[PDB]
Amino acid sequence: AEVKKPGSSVKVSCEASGGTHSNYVITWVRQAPGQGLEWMGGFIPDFRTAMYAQGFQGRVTITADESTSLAYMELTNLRSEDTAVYYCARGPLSRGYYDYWGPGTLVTVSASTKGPSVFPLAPSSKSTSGGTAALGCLVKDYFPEPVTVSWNSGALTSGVHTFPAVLQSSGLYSLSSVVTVPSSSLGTQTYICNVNHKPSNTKVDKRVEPKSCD
Amino acid sequence: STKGPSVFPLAPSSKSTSGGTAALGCLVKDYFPEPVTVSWNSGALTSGVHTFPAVLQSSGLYSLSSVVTVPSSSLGTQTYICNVNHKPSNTKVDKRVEPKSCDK
Amino acid sequence: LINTNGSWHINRTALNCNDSLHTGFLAALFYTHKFNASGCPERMAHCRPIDEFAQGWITYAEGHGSDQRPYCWHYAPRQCGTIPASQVCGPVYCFTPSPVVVGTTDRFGAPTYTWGENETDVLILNNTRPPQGNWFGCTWMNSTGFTKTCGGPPCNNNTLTCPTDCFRKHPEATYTKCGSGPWLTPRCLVDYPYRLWHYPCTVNFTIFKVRMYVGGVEHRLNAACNIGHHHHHH
Amino acid sequence: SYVLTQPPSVSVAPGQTASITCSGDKLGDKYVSWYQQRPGQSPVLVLYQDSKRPSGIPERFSGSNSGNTATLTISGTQAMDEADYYCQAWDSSALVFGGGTKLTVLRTVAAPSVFIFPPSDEQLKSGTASVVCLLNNFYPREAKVQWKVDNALQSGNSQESVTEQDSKDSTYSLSSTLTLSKADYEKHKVYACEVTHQGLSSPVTKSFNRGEC
Amino acid sequence: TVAAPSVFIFPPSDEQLKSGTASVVCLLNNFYPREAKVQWKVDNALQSGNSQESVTEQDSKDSTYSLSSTLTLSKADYEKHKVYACEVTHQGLSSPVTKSFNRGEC
Ligand SMILES: *[C@@H]1O[C@H](CO)[C@@H](O[C@@H]2O[C@H](CO)[C@@H](O[C@@H]3O[C@H](CO[C@@H]4O[C@H](CO)[C@@H](O)[C@H](O)[C@@H]4O)[C@@H](O)[C@H](O[C@@H]4O[C@H](CO)[C@@H](O)[C@H](O)[C@@H]4O)[C@@H]3O)[C@H](O)[C@H]2NC(C)=O)[C@H](O)[C@H]1NC(C)=O
Ligand SMILES: *[C@@H]1O[C@H](CO)[C@@H](O[C@@H]2O[C@H](CO)[C@@H](O[C@@H]3O[C@H](CO)[C@@H](O[C@@H]4O[C@H](CO)[C@@H](O)[C@H](O)[C@@H]4O)[C@H](O)[C@@H]3O)[C@H](O)[C@H]2NC(C)=O)[C@H](O)[C@H]1NC(C)=O
Ligand SMILES: *[C@@H]1O[C@H](CO)[C@@H](O[C@@H]2O[C@H](CO)[C@@H](O)[C@H](O)[C@H]2NC(C)=O)[C@H](O)[C@H]1NC(C)=O
Ligand SMILES: *[C@@H]1O[C@H](CO)[C@@H](O)[C@H](O)[C@H]1NC(C)=O
Ligand SMILES: *[C@@H]1O[C@H](CO)[C@@H](O)[C@H](O)[C@H]1NC(C)=O
Ligand SMILES: *[C@@H]1O[C@H](CO)[C@@H](O)[C@H](O)[C@H]1NC(C)=O
Repeated sequence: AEVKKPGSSVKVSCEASGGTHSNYVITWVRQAPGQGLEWMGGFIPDFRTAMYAQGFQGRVTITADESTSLAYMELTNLRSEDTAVYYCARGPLSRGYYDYWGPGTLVTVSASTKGPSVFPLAPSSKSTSGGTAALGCLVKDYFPEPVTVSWNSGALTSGVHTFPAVLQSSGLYSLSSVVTVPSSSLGTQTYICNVNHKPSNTKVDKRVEPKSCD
Repeated sequence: STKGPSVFPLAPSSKSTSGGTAALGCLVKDYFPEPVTVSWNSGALTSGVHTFPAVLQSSGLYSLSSVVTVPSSSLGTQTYICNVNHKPSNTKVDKRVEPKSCDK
Repeated sequence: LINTNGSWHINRTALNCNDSLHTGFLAALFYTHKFNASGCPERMAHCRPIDEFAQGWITYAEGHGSDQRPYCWHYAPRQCGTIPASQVCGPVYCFTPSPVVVGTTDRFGAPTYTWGENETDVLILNNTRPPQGNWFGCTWMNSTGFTKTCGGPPCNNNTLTCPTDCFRKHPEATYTKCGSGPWLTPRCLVDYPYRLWHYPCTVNFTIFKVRMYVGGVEHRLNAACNIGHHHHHH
Repeated sequence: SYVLTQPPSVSVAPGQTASITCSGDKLGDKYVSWYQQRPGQSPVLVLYQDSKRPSGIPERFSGSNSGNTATLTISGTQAMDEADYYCQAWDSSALVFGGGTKLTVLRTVAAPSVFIFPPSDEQLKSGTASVVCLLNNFYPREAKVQWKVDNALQSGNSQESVTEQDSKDSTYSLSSTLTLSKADYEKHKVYACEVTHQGLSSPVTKSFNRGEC
Repeated sequence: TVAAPSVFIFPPSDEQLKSGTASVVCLLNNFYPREAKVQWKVDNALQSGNSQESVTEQDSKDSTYSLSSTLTLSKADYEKHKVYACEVTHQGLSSPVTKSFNRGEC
């Protein structure tokens, strides 16, 4: 569904008593995909007092309106961990088993925004008959798309290969940039990746050189 | 274009004669648009009846098959009728799926 | 009116409860514990189970009793006419026997809508037998976190005060005549939605449907009764 | 902290009895509850207060709780009992849900029943011939059908249809139809359907000779 | 005009190790036939399910593709399994070819 911006707030609503006997207790349970059920809190229409779980003591607020006969929980400062399905259950008054689990509401958030991490790739220090060494730099853990990679102020573009970004399991992106160059030009020229990511104003340069070997 | 269905029998095996329950059916072909409804004798048979999803023919037409499994010994005296109803054409068609003569 | 039948009050209960004490009686409303998990038999061992060493030799005794918890059917509840609303936490159920709710009322009888917050609010409940009007007796939960009870007077080297039943220990004393609280028999309660919150040591009781005749009227009721260790039908 | 533990997964065959355990510290002093959840559906109560079952649940379900373990028992397990099961308890004014346990039932392999119906004379009069092959009551899904016309393999010019799975038996059906022109149909003698699929030692061929009877 | 791929393998950085994450990378340079396959075998033992692949498109005045394979290793996993190897299967090659390196950065 529509993705809520990080740091915002959401509301989950349920039917409630209109100002008379209820004979039920309401509760809220969140389920992350394939991670089981977690309780947040409960509410009693007869006694306006709520009951919050410990883990979410600081972000949940339960309040009900009797004219609309509707009780909702407000959750503030959502983070990447709070993407899940919310279930609203109504159980008997004093037996402590929840029945009639209502339709679930899905809520999704989009990670955060931060710059990339740049790393080099050591070229082969072993002599090659052909005379071709493949230097590379790897840009990973950035969000959102895209990033721009160049070599030596954009004056080197013969053989450059910028592979398309790939989605990581965590939720961020990875990308690589590789240049194949003559072997006899590894200790006489300076090779630098220039990575520019505007969404976070990140301009990072990194030299790439064969590692020290005796 | 509202082209009605064409029905053809799927007769049972020549003998296949054993406790080896036989099968028989009806093939509806060259109609548009979907769907049709297929009914057996008086629409009062539900055991061992299959009606496959309609397949798209080569020339933008359709085809579908209905097949029912039947004990062999019942073919001697009992009879089976396929009924196909197509609403766009408002056409109901009936056919008798008899066992082949198998003589020459 | 002052009372309300049909199992529907509106909001006029007394919403005055306490939070300083750490007992968490209010927090104990979502769930109830098992019979042996809450140490009931310590609190259930102070009253005599079946036959209370008596034979007999109709009159009413005022006496008094104001101290011990009303958790088993032995009691001598006193007469309560009016109670300040600053002490009540939750509905005040009074038994016709059929459960009935009384809400906060002003001194002169004017209904008040303040959720029991205003100081002057009181509850008028002049405990009286239905044959003369009103209800046998009734129950609620005090703000500090303990159950209370009240009702009519018990009737007529050992002793026996009968607030209810005592069929064989009296010339056929019945609930319609001597019943004070929600105790229909030594092991039966007048079930109502908040019964498990005022008597949390009757959780194991089974459900039952009953018919009763009081005076010249009939009441259809649902009661709670455990497995009595002699007999089902009498 | 209070935490409840359950086995991660349990596998049983149809008609057998399955047991799921929810464990804890002195759990026997609590009123446990059981929820059943199907993929993408809101969980439903299946047992409350150990052994008290609500209305609408079949008598197969049963439960018990003692010592440090609560056992949910299912008898006559069938394909509609594969799901996630969760154990609920109360402690220290806080709710605790046990780790979900996924119950899955191992299905068995069923050999297909295969038939070949030749074309009808009435259709043959219209210039188009159809030869149909039926594979019904088989499992698993992956089965392959190959047509043969006088030892000639057929590629294309064939339509394949498969129905939805049956809940009770967990079996599929498959119709494979071959369409030919009249002249082509009468330009050959022997027709054959060939089936290769699990549960068959060797591929099975059902053939006939047209123009005989 | 089938062209055999050129295979390279790059060790992890001297920087990521401080971040508690290792990332081995294996590169397949220009090769026309699209079909290909890489197989990570570390300490003569194969893995699957923890590697990802990226592919570009042939240049304008050319017809060859390029492919990269990234294998992610959790913290402390790179500390063992002395030997590492990338294996590639393809046409043109006489036999599948493996490029290997020792974790000692010899
Ligand atoms: C605490 O005190 C009382 C305890 O007695 C609590 O409960 C009483 O319960 C009443 C019944 O629900 C409540 O007043 C009701 O408000 C409803 C709201 O519904 C809408 O009303 C507005 C009117 O502008 C419109 O949107 C629609 O008409 C909706 O119906 C009413 O429906 C209900 O009865 C209505 O009366 C008028 C007709 O004269 C219309 O609104 C409608 O046709 C319907 O028949 C009634 O008005 C209220 O909670 C309370 N009673 C009153 C009189 O306030 C309260 O919750 C607590 N607070 C107060 C101040 O009582
Ligand atoms: C209703 O809420 C009220 C307050 O809002 C609570 O009421 C009772 O408060 C008293 C405190 O005094 C206490 O019960 C009685 O206390 C008596 C002394 O005040 C005790 O009697 C005698 O006291 C002697 C000196 O202390 C001592 O020798 C001995 O203790 C002797 O018994 C006696 O202990 C009484 O219990 C309670 O805190 C409370 N009464 C209870 C719990 O029965 C209370 O929360 C609610 N009312 C109830 C429950 O009746
Ligand atoms: C209902 O409640 C009480 C029951 O007696 C009566 O109120 C009494 O009012 C007198 C007047 O000063 C007080 O001194 C008493 O303390 C009160 N009695 C109590 C608290 O028990 C009230 O009159 C009763 N209603 C009647 C008699 O109709
Ligand atoms: C109920 O407890 C509170 C503390 O939670 C304390 O102030 C007092 O004992 C009671 N309430 C008030 C308002 O005094
Ligand atoms: C409740 O049941 C038994 C039998 O009355 C009692 O002795 C004990 O306190 C509780 N539980 C167990 C398991 O004994
Ligand atoms: C509260 O009761 C007092 C005494 O009757 C008086 O101030 C008024 O009636 C009420 N005030 C409010 C604000 O409820």
